Amino acid sequence: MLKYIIPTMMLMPLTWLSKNSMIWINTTLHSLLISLTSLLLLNQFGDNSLNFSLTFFSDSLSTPLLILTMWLLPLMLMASQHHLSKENLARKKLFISMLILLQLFLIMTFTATELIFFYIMFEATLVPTLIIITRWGNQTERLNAGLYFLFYTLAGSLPLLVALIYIQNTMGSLNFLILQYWVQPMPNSWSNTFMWLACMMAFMVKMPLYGLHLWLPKAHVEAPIAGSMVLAAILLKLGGYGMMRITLLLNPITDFMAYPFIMLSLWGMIMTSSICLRQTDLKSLIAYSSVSHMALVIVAILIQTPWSYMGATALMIAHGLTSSMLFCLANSNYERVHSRTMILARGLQTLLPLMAAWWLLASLTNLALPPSINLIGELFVVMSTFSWSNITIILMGLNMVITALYSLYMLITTQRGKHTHHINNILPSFTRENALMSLHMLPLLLLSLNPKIILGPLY
Amino acid sequence: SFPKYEPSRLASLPTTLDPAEYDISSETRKAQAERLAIRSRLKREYQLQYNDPSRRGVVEDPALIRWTCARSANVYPNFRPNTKTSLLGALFGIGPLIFWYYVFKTDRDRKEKLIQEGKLDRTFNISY
Amino acid sequence: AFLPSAAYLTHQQKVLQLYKRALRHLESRCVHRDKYRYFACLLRARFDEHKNEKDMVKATQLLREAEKEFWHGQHPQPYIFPESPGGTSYERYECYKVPEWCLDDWHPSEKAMYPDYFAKREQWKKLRRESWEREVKQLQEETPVGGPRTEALPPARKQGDLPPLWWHIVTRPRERP
Amino acid sequence: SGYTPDEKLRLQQLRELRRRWLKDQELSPREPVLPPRRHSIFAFTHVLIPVWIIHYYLKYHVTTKPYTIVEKKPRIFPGDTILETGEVIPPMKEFPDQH
Amino acid sequence: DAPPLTLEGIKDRVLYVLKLYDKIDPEKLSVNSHFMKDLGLDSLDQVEIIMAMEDEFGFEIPDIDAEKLMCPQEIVDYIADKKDVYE
Amino acid sequence: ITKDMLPGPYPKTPEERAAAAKKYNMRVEDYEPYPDDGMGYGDYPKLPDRSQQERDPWYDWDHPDLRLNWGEPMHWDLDMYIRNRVDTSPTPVNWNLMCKHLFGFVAFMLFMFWVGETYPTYQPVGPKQYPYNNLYLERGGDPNKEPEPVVHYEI
Amino acid sequence: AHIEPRYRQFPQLTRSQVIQAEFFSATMWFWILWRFWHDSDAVLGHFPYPDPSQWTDEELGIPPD
Amino acid sequence: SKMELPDYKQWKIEGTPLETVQEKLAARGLRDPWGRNEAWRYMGGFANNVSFVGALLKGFKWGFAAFVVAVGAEYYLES
Amino acid sequence: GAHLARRYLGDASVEPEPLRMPTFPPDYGFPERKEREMVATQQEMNDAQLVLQQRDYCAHYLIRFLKCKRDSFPNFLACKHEQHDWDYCEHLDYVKRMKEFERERRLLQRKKRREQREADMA
Ligand SMILES: *C(=O)CCCCCCCCCCCCC
Repeated sequence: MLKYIIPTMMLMPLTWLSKNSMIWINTTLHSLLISLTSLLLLNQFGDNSLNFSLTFFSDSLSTPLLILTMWLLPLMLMASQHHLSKENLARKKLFISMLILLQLFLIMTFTATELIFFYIMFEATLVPTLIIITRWGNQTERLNAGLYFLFYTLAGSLPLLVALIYIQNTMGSLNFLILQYWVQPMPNSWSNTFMWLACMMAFMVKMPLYGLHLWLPKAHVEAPIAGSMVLAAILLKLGGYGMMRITLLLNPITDFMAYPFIMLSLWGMIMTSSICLRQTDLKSLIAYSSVSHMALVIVAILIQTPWSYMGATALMIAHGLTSSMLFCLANSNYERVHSRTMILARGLQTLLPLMAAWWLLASLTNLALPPSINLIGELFVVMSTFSWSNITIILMGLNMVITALYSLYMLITTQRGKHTHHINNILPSFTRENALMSLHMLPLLLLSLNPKIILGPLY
Repeated sequence: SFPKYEPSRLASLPTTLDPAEYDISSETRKAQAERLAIRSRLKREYQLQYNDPSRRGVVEDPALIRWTCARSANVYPNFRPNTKTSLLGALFGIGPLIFWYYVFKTDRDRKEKLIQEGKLDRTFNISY
Repeated sequence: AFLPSAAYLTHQQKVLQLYKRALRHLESRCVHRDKYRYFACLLRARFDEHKNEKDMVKATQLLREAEKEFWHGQHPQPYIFPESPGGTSYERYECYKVPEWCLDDWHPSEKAMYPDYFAKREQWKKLRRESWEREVKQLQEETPVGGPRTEALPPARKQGDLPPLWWHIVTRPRERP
Repeated sequence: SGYTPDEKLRLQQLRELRRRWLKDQELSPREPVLPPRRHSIFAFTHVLIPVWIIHYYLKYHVTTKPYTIVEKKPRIFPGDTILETGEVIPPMKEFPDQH
Repeated sequence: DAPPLTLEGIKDRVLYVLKLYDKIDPEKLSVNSHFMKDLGLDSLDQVEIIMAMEDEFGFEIPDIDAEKLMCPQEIVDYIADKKDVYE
Repeated sequence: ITKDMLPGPYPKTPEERAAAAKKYNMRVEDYEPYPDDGMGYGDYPKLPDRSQQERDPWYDWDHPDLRLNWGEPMHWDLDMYIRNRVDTSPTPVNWNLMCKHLFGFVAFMLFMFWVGETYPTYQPVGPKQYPYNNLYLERGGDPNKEPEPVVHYEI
Repeated sequence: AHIEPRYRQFPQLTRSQVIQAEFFSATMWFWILWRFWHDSDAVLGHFPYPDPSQWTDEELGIPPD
Repeated sequence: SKMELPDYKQWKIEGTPLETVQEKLAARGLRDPWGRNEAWRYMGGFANNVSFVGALLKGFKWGFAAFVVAVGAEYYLES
Repeated sequence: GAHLARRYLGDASVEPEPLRMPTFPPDYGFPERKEREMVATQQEMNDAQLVLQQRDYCAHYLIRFLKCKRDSFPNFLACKHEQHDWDYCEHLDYVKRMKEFERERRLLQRKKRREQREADMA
């Protein structure tokens, strides 16, 4: 994995030794070249994972997340070069360096064969995200959003480290390749109960879980566009990856332990969809939809069946792409009308036809229209949770209706009806914005042709 | 004689059947007078700010910003924990969670108990 | 009691609106023209019987009982004109009513396809921007203390000037764009 | 009540301006000044070429793989003759006629 | 479909509908003839005239605009403004 | 915008009530805030709770799509009472009579369906007779187990 | 060329559509009459219905005692 | 563009049920001033509409003739 | 249709039920009854791909009709005579079923008369 870390670190001498106004072009070009070279991680075998050295290894689970991250960085640079045109050159270089550092920590998180190294990078992703949210946001509440985002996550992750250190004093090693062969059954006791809680609550917090999700509507709607992309599409998958790595050591105590969290997520999807039915803000609507989808992924991981794991990783990739597209749509509308109210700018189909087409396509992929990978993941999770119990399908099925009750609603209030009369600064769609939405959507529509590369490490 | 209309929550009383509309007292006429005055002043301000040729942007409505701020950021400072709010929160937060936990635990226990004795039909169920 | 120019509905307007609604619902009740004409003459007799009633509270009670009578026997699905609100064709063409200011955002390559129209548009914009301050000074010197009382706008009382706030009403999109 | 004279004058002037604006919406005969720039084509480029393409695809790439195109067997009636090996299916038993 | 309407056509149609009314004798009315004073009509007759024009032209006139229409020239101008004639 | 135009706590003194009524651009006598039961509403007014379909459609509204003016105070549930959503128009028939009629109709036809299921209708024929022991081999039966001989006789 | 609209009189008709409408109505009635003449069994009844009470006792195997 | 209108004087209610309405009102005691406006629907080419049974039997004559001709033709060819 | 009124509004102990027939033995009252004969062979019925409900006691007429329909393409109205033969055969089968129903009803009535006579003598 040294062939991907070194160009990412060399991106900083590229962005600091560049010209007065050539930073965006050079960074976008070289990050797109890194994204092109990222496809060499598809050397996967049916039995063996790809092991590079004693520190870095790549299974079939970390590979789609790595490709998504290195694909997301140029899109991020394209998205965050319109509201920073008035910024200082040094501050612009600092923002680009923050994005590069965050991407470096993200691609070093997924390949870590040691759980301590994985945890270290998993908390090292906090500092650039917090700095971006608290510095380059727009509202006042970002300062409050800098606290709820931080002290939630550490409150889940500081006990967990202790539990990880306990494994270092118990099994003798924390290497994931070793622990696949030296694993032991976990007997039912209060000590193993609290060790399960310590090892899981960090990933329930960072996913998030219903009840612990309070930081996500606050850290999504004050953050800038790049921060919204990094929270929605990547940083919510660290919890899922950590769950999938750590569920191996927590057997067979998980069978009777996962019940309250399964009930919490199965009711939280309905609660967050109902909240989406009455939200007055576009950004908060997208945040609560993200909460609902990640609660679904939590259920899929907790029931731990192969179909559930496949649906979980497919849902993770599909939700990341769809939420990134929806956040970029919301950012374009916010840049055009200078407000976040849903009811303010109506009837935009009569003014922007192509943006209306992009809105319709994104809302189509949000409610999991087949044969998109959203439907693939959600369908497989539904099959697995029907195998788990025969009643949960009801708690799935009703949720589906509410999804189709808000996404199209998020379309209609923003696209259809009579246009407002007192708004006359509606510019035509720029080429950069349309390029951004096409680069967001065309991989998502192309992945329906060959979904076997995003179906987890047990395909 | 004729069946009188019963007002409902989702079926309001007709405007032409309202007895209070037919009052021709002085106070109702005065109230309509300053209601029309307030509406006319607001409309005049809006259409003066709206027909400006130099303006190219959004005519900001303080009512919309007021409503959006009251809906989201002004809920907790106006909240006091009392009997009604605690009862509603206990009924709506942990009620359905307990109900669904009991339902799913009972169903899973029955299914597992059927599985151990071999009564459950699993002749072809090999994908899980 | 919601009017653009007035603050209330008088007795005469209430009687006239009740008569119009009753005649429309009666036309909806009987399909054919001759039966509708017969019963419309009957209703005209019923309204003309109590025309010269100088007792005001008796007129009010007659209005209340006539409104109850109309509410008792109105059609469940009355006839609605297609362009009337609640009709089949109501607000259908609002998806084609593009506002005029979008023409300000057109590219110069596609602005050269209609030269004379855009020349006339530039003349219209010059007229509006040269009459705006005159009409806003007319408005600010005619509105009484404490704001306007009604929503009625004053006309153009001078020679050469335009009525105030004339742009968005004159340049509205047509009903069939 | 009828038309108040002040708003009657306003309506008259507004109508005159609206009529002038509607008159200005017409086009000159020059506008729009545009920038300067086989009977069986549909039976060939829309039927014959896709038929060739997918007949090649079915003959040499679908039927190559096993169990892709599976067909219901043809119906065999008494009195018929098999083309594959020439066997004749014997006719049925003599009917106990009723009419 | 939907043939265009001119001011001459609208004035001819409103004069036709008013001429087919038995309360108005055809030899006295003019296009600028008031209903209440020049012709001696009634408010109910004004409502009947308004709904007759509504049924003739196939579109509904609101009551707040119907109460201020009292002369055929006003009706012609109102229908002309609503239908956007003379373009 | 400024600080003393945003909503605040529940008004208690009449001067605070008058200031809140002036802030919300209506009369003091028509300014009725939500009751201070601790539900979080604050000083937001309690509008008469009717849908936007009941508004005048012929009025020159500032927002004719939603039938709302500029600067007028919005309902707390304005996103519920839009024309795309729940309507509270006055029905020609009372609500209780409609509900009772619909429930009686559904219940009566369900009861009569159950009664007709109890007593079905048919035609005066016997069971259909199929050859070869009721087609034992054709019903997927195993050829090793010889079926019980079922013989049908001519009538 | 086209049909000019008329005011409160009968509309101008085309001979071709009148001929086509009469031809299609005549074809419908001819088809109905022809099928009723030839088939005639799908309406009135394909087969006679015997009376169940008319069957004799000895052909039903009723033992007389 | 120029639509000429027919004469207003021909629209009389004679031969129409509007005179039946007029007789009923005159027996009761009132007037019907709008008969001449609606007189155009009951006179001219819109008068004497067919009944329902005559509507269902549209084109029955030619169809019966064609059926008789075809039956005779098939009787000739069957011999 | 009168049998529904005789069974529901009358007495159900005499009217036979369609769910289970016959209750009387087939050799009771019938001296040396004869069984129905199958003409179509099981193999011929098998390779003709007949529907299982279509495999009644005279499916040979159906086989002949299907062969004629297949061999007279595209004249779809050529040989309706085979269809008429098949319809006549299934009508005869329905007549046989009606005869069986009437036999069961008459035997049930006879049994009721027998027990009524036993009640009379005792
Ligand atoms: C014998 O009377 C029973 C017939 C079948 C059950 C009743 C069917 C009723 C509907 C069909 C006949 C309608 C006659 C007008």
